[PDB]
Amino acid sequence: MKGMRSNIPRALNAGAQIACVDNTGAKVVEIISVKKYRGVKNRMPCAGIGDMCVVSVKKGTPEMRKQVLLAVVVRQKQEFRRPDGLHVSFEDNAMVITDEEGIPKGTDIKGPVAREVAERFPKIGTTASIIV
Amino acid sequence: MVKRALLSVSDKTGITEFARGLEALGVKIISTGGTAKILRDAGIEVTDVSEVTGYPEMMGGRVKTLHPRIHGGLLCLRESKEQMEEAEKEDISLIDLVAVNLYPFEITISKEGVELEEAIENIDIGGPTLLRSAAKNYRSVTVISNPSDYGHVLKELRSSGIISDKTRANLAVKAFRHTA
Amino acid sequence: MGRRKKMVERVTTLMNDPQRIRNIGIVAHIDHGKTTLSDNLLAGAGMISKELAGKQLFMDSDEEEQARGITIDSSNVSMVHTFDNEDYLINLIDTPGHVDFGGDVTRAMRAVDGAVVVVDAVEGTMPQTETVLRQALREHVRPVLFVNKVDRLINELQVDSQEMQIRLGKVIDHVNKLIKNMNPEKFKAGWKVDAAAGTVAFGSALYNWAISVPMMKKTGVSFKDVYDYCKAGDMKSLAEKCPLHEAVLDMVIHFLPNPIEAQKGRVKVIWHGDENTEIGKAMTHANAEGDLAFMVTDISVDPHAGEVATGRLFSGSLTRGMEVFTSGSARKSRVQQVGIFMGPERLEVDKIPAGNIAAVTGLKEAIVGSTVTTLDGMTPFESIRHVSEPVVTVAVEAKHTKDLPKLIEVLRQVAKEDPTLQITLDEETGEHLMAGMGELHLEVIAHRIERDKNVEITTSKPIVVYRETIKKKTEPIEGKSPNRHNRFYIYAEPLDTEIVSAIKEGEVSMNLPELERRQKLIDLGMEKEEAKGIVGIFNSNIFIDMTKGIQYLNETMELVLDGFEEVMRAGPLTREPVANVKCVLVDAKLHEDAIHRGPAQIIPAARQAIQAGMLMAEDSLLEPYQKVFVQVPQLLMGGATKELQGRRGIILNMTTEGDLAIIEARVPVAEMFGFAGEIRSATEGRAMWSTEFGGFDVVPSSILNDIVGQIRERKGLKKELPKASDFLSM
Amino acid sequence: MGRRKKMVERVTTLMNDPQRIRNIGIVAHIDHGKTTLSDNLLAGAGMISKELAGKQLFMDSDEEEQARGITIDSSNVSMVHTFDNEDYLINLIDTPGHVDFGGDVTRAMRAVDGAVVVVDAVEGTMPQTETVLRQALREHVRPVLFVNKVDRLINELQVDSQEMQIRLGKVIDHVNKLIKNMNPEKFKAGWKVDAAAGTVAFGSALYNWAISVPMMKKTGVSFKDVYDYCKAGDMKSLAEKCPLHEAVLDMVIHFLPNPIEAQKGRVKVIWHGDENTEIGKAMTHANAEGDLAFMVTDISVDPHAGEVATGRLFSGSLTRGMEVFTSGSARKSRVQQVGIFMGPERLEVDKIPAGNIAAVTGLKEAIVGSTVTTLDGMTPFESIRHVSEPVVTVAVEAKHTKDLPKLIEVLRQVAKEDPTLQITLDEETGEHLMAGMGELHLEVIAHRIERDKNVEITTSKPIVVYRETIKKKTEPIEGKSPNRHNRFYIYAEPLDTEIVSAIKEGEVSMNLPELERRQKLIDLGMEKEEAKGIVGIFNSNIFIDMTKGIQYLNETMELVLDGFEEVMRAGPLTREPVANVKCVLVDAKLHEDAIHRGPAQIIPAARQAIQAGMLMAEDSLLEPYQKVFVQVPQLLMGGATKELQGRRGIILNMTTEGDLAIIEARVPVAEMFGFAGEIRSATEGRAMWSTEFGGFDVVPSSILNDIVGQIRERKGLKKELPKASDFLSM
Amino acid sequence: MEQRKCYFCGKMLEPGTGKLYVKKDGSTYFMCSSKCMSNFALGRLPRRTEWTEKGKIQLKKA
RNA sequence: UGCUUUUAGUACGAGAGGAACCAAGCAGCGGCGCCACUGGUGUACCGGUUGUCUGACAAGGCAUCGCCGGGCAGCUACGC
Repeated sequence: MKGMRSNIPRALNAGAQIACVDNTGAKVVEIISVKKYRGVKNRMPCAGIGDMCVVSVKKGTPEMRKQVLLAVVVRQKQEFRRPDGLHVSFEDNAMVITDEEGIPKGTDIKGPVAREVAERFPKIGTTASIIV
Repeated sequence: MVKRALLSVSDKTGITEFARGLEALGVKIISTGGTAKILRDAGIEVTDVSEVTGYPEMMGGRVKTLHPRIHGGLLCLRESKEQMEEAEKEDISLIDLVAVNLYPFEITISKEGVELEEAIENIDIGGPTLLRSAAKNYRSVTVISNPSDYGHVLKELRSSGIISDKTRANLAVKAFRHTA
Repeated sequence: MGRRKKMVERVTTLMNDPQRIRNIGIVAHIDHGKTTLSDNLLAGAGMISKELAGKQLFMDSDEEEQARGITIDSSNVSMVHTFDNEDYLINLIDTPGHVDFGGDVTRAMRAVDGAVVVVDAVEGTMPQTETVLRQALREHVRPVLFVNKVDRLINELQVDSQEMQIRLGKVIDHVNKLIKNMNPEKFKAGWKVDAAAGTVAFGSALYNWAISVPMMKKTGVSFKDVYDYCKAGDMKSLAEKCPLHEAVLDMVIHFLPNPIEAQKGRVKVIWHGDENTEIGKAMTHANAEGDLAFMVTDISVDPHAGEVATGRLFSGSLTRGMEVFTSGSARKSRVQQVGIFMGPERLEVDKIPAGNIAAVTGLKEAIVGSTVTTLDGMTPFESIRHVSEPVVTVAVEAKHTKDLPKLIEVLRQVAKEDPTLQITLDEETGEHLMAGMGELHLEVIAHRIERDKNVEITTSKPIVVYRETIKKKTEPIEGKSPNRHNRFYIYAEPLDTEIVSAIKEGEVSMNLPELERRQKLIDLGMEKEEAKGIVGIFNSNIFIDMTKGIQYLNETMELVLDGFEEVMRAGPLTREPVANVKCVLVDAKLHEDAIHRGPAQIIPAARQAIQAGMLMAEDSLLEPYQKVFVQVPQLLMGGATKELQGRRGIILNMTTEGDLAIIEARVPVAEMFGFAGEIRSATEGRAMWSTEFGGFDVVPSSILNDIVGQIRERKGLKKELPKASDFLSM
Repeated sequence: MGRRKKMVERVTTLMNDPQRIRNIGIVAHIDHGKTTLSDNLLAGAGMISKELAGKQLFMDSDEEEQARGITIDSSNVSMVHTFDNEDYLINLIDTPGHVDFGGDVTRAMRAVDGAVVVVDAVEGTMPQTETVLRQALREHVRPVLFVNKVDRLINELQVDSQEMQIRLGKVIDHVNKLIKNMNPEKFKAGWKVDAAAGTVAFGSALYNWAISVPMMKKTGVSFKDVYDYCKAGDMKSLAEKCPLHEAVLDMVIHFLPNPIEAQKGRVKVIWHGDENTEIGKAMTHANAEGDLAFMVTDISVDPHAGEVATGRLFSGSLTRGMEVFTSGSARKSRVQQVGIFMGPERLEVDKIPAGNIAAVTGLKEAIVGSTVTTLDGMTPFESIRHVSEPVVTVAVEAKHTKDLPKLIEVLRQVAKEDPTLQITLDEETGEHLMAGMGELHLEVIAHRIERDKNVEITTSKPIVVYRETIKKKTEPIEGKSPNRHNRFYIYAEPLDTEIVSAIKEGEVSMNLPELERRQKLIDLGMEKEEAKGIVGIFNSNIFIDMTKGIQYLNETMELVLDGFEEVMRAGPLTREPVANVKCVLVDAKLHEDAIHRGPAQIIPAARQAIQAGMLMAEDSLLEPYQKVFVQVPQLLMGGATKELQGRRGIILNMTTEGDLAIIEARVPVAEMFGFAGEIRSATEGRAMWSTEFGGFDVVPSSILNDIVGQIRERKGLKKELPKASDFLSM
Repeated sequence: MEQRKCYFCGKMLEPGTGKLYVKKDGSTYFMCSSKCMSNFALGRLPRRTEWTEKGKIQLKKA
């Protein structure tokens, strides 16, 4: 994918139940695997901001639930550094449902998104109300 | 299996637990009025009928509801296409469990004359319908009229997963009987 | 780059150009094509492509204003005029020139820094004219006279050049007298006017010719000559070289004070807050600062556009995406349309630092007269509420049974026109309870009915309705069941005034964190336990569940609640709505099974008890008051006041400023009838009253018996009522 | 008087100026430069303020073509080029000629005066080109040659000037050689092009440069000079010096016909109704005052202005407002707004006379195949119809278990995506039986799935949807209710093919006035009695109540017609919908009360009876056919014809147009499987085939039992033939 | 070079150091140090904390 | 060792579809080192506070460093 300007620690590993913060009907999704991630022996799949993960909808509408979907993490509590040396951290972790190409299934994103994801996937930025 | 539940119970006796159970088994609770209140005051999230029909609210506690064209979804098979599709339409929901009891009618006698006007006034019009509709579903929708059968239901679900035909039958019949 | 196509460009940056910015208003009389010359200032004077400019009187944001010779409401636009080779932004924010327009006129003046004068020839300083000069004086909005269409004096009446403008020299003198007598200090502070010095113009708006000593000289066509040319008949060709717009604009730039100067002026008097915070400073001493210091002048809208609530950027900056509060709550909405009223509309944009206008949208819950700002607005300008309803209406009838159908549309529709007219339109006999609380309200609609549709109906006398309430803490009354199986021991008592005000405001909401609400209640005063047991509230009455132990109760709550609600709709004393009454369920005793717990048994018990409770609790009655802002001529006070006081009106402020004694007294609507009627004799025919719902207070105990008596019969109720025991029939 | 507004008036003048109209078009092979040329033409003559176009692909006024780089379907735009000091309205027919189109091609070509063949300067004349050119010419649409993409040769393939023109010459040759093989009579009427005759241009749409022999001379710019600029980065200069729009519009007007002339030969070729008929002469020789001719070819459903049908005003002036008709669907709708097309948008104008595509709103009788008329029953250019229903279904499954959700939604969109299928979206088994109109259509859609959404899925063996059919006239069969209190003596018999057709046509309805309907049927064939006694029409089935004087039948009706429709939806044999079946009720013994006439008793009897009858009347199946059209080379006919013959290919025409053996036949849909492959395979890849629903036909009795058994099995039924015996139980 | 102020202590963020903390409602706060971040997360207020500039302002208000 | 951009919607192909050399960035894993930044620890240290003892205050002992909050150096990775 296109490189991000910031250095992102892959903070969320497989099994994490993240709140889903768009209007698709998924409330909580559990990370199953990370796309484009090859691991090593004994290492759980890891994801930071800007990564696309395969998720399972654990809470939300009954139509969304139990579906294997693609999501992009837009907020992470683990601090990441911008190129100019400033460290950024969010109050929670948050993801949004998308396709393979990166288009969000939802139409509006409640909460701030990271500028890194906003630039890597421009449609997430337009869908989000504010980009931090 | 139960995915959504319409809990418009006049008599609220023990609805809190049934609700808790369903929620814990994912079952979204689409309820309105008294029930809805108690449930949201007892730590159970409940969606309102407003987010189903296109009918707001008025004199919550008896009628205010119904479901035309649309009741034919739950009807006698909330999965039978021709049947199914009707109840879920535009933002509507495919509730597969409805529990609607009806407060027993009573006229009594007041100090100044039989209170006919109000007494008769409170003849639940919505409730009974929801019942008959759901009830007809000898399959799909599992009607829970009588309040003294939340246990049986819960247990079955928690275990088995699907309220057996036998049970569905008993329940439905009982509902029809209640309206009778 | 088609005219406004260029403007757009310049404008977007012009925002942060206070030096050249010119947010001003126009105040005078009506029937002088004042709003039409202002149509032509920019729309007329093609500030956009001519086809898309003033062709169809579109200039004003509030399009409907059109032209009647004066502003209709408070519509807005902008015009980038050039003066001495410089494009000044004359944001035209023509101020409503009337008198009835009130608490809103305040902010409709705050939107500008100078209201301007326009008086057609020998029309003179009409009563209204002086009234708007008085209103102007408040918001420190310097004026410049614009004697419109002198044609009358000229062509029609033919008063020789010199005379012609000497009459106006005196009129100018009267405008000086206004700015002297009224507020003497005001004068020297720029508010002074003069044709000679240039701070006064003249000219026919309908013929678009116009001049003023500055103009006069510059153009080379002195007023004398202009008279000769008008008289002759070439006022159109005159207009050509003396563009109606030009004059006005010229003066706004030069003479008419540039905003910056009296950027402060207004605030202090107009603003009721701390005029010394970042916001205060900016709004006063022409600066930006003040964390988005927008002011909802008038909640507006536009089809597929935004909630274009007007508010000239008197301080701050604009941008798209600002979580802005309100002067009512903390809504916090995306502010996409931070644009500037331009061309014949409101050019939506974003980058707008303080200077020009600042109509923000993205909202849908504020109030016309708020002050929506990102900054935590401590005391914004018109920090106010709105919770009110008319309580003394009438019974609109039908002189002819043939107009009934029409009447039907007329009245059902009127809601659209005015939602403050809660048209309690009964259906059987059809005694249409057309809203109202006072004589004003009554006639207010009177004409409307017989003018916007025209019907042969009539009215009856004031429906003296109020709000039932009590005043004494009672002792637990038991409300048994029909089938003598259940029971409920409820007590009733006065609803504390602080609490009352609280829920009158509305903040105490059912959809609200328990813990939170609870604290608030304790804060007010209600002890912890009681404050936590609160189940529901109707109107301005609260039901408290301060019981412990009764099994299967909250499954009955529904019923009991409703019972309460019912009583709250119909008093136990006068069968009138109940308000400001706290009810508290102490104990209860419900039957084991559900069979003997149906509405038919519960509801009665509750009703019964609550009612009786009220009765025993020295049930009285409240009565609406209506604050009478009465701008009697300064001198006049003895008679003015005497009137009010005599009509049991608890005197308030006398408001003596210059030559204006605004004696408010929150006159009890009871005796708030025929105010103007009395006035015309009391103050020798000289007083301008105006009223506003003063609030629900206690009806004088002395006259209770009388009041009740009347109400009872007026509705058609037995003289005596079920005294305690009887209604509590065991 | 803006430049645009002056052009707007010009527009109207030209509208009522038929001699100065040029309804042209663009015809080329995929990725040759259609969209490119189009949009850059629009901008080339600068009809709109340049910026407006480009980014927002104008010619591509829809949404599909808007991401391709080559034109796809219809719509239109406008140009007004100045030629020898004279402007001309140039309508620009969008081109729906992409190989993925059948009737649409025709439709547009029957609205295009002439076109522009655009041949890639490298790839040369291509299959697509051939197809489009020959088609258009067949429908008499003179073209000109604009060899685009010269830039590539000049630079990329570093060819030299001399070679450049050698290659282009060879192209010119190829072009005409084909034209020749297409229509020697038209090649004798000199439509063939040549740049020396100005009918061929040379340029690059992507760079907006273009030259042609005439202009070449006029300006002095020669092929060698061109080559020099191109090699020396002077394509900017090129463009400016010799614009693209320039050369193109010259061909488009100087050598391309106008409405009038075009209309003449067009009507002569396409239309078949006697030209002496008024409508005829009217649209032949330019006349809009006659019978309305407005073949809707597009339905620009303006989201904020309703359905805006775009058709060429072959005849019929468009004075504001007109109640009219159409071809085929000649009902009674009106004509409100009639906007013309300026730029790519809709400029609302009043009266449009001849040869001027207009968009009309408020048109219920207005779609493809419908030529909106004001003369009822309008004659046909090329006969059309309107019926088309799924006949070939596949069971779209979801192999990838992690795709079901996605699949569900993807096909939930497929509905409007392509309104020709009827997926039976289910959850029981997960197999979405997508019912398409054609094996190829199916294949195409299915492919599109795992391509534009990419759901890892497939589709299983396509199956044909048959109809159940009776054979003879039956003998009254008693249908008894369970309780025996009702008896329904009823019989059935084949439905008259004439009546079948007209019912499928829709005219005959059950919502039709007795008189009206009856008449139609009466002449069509339905014996008066029956026509008067009909009470229902379902697809191709009717229940003729031919009884008289039966008590309680009037009411009873409903339940019986219920049973009727049930049985008709699935016949007792192959459980397929019944078709071509007319029932005659002969006796109705009924119980007096309704207790013994409740639906649960009526419905059974009727059902039972009808089914039993059907089976006794040698129930067969109807197999749909699918009219084949094979645009293949002349030579190629041996294997082709033998193939269809082996596949029951009823040849109804063979159009051996010179070097092209366009065989037109009819082959049974079921037997169309594989044909796709074999046709081209055998004919060395030279077989452009296309089909279309050839009408249900009484399945060849040959192996009826076989086909039946197959169906039985597939749909999991019993192996004992559903013997009428049982249905007509005791 | 963006000049940033610590939300808690009111000190300028030195370039190449410090943190930005974002809440769910989009509210952003600059923190000069882990100390300031911890005190903000404890619910302590700067105006009540004496070593910060807001605490100093509150005290000098008297 | 992959992804993305470019080559290039180009060669090829009737279309659909769709490459390669060179170039750039990023990423996964591995290796080596480092501690300006950020995180952890930090039984140096500072403060708050519970129970108790030294008579009270102050100053101290003990209760896992009593517990709780903060934390420099050092080490470290989750950082570079």
